Amino acid sequence: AEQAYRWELNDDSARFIKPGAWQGTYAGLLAGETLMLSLAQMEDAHLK
Amino acid sequence: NNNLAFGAGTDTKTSLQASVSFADLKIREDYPASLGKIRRIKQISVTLPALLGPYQDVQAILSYGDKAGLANGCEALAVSHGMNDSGQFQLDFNDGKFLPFEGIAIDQGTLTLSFPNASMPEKGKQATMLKTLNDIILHIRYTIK
Amino acid sequence: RDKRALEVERTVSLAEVYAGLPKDNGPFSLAQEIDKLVSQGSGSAGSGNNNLAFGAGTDTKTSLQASVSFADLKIREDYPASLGKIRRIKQISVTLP
Repeated sequence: AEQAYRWELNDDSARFIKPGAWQGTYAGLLAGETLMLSLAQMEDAHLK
Repeated sequence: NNNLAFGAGTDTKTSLQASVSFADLKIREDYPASLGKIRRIKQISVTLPALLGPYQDVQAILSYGDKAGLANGCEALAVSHGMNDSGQFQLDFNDGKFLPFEGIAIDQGTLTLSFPNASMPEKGKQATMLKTLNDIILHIRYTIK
Repeated sequence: RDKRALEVERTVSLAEVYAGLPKDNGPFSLAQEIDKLVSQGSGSAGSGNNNLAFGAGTDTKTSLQASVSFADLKIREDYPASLGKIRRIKQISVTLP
């Protein structure tokens, strides 16, 4: 979904998904809640 | 890039390739630059005003040079009947997938069109059709944003 | 693995492939031979899968079956093999003039 974001708005430098949602110390219990925020930041930046 | 030659690679020697450069078309000069600096192709169709046989079809491949940021299989296009002909069985703008040549920039690239089985000394089946070929028409649809 | 394919429509005339059969495989004309098969009781034409005959099974004896082989159409030769080695039929329509 990030590569489809980069191809529609001509911004190859755009980055919303960051390598920190999985924490192996705490077994990654908030991995889904972190990526759901990053998908919400991606679409809100798409609507604007 | 504005040439007319044959295929240089393997098993395409009998293919008549008609290429054209995007920068020599000067499509950006058709509108002022104050409208928008981001101009990208949406869809390309091919019209071939040629005399056809009774029950005959055109074989033609409209491809692109750079496979850098474009999706899988969206770099080429197959011309079948050549009368406002796109590669799709149903040209649907709402299927959810990117069209062929969608997102290609206006200024850069090279657009070629290969005609397989074209040479007459090798007795290709498209050698007779290309004698009646008058022109190659490209319906380029693009967006300005 | 899903890609957008080069999807191609090819028109096939069965009168031009029955007349374009090789020499010892018995080529024929489609329009003359259907006049021969319908008028008499039984018959046959052609050889191999590119034949024109009747139904061999039960309750299809009065059925005129016009068969054709895909390998003798040579549709793969219409495009170079560098485009793709996976070529599969999408849809077939029939026109009867």
